[PDB]
Amino acid sequence: APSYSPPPPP
Amino acid sequence: NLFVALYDFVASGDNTLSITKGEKLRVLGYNHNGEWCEAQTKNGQGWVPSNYITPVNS
Repeated sequence: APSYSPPPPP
Repeated sequence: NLFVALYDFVASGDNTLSITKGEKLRVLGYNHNGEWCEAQTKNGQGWVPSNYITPVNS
């Protein structure tokens, strides 16, 4: 899984 | 079971998968902190934000 954060909802 | 994408998310490498609002998908698992989820659609598999999906039909 990506280590960075998922983008917040638009 | 079946989930549906609440918003559009464009794949950015690192094993991610693009998903379109309204698209249906199967959730196969989650990462350590639950923020990312392993999805499977008609386009393949990849990680998508967990808060971008909800169960199909609320």
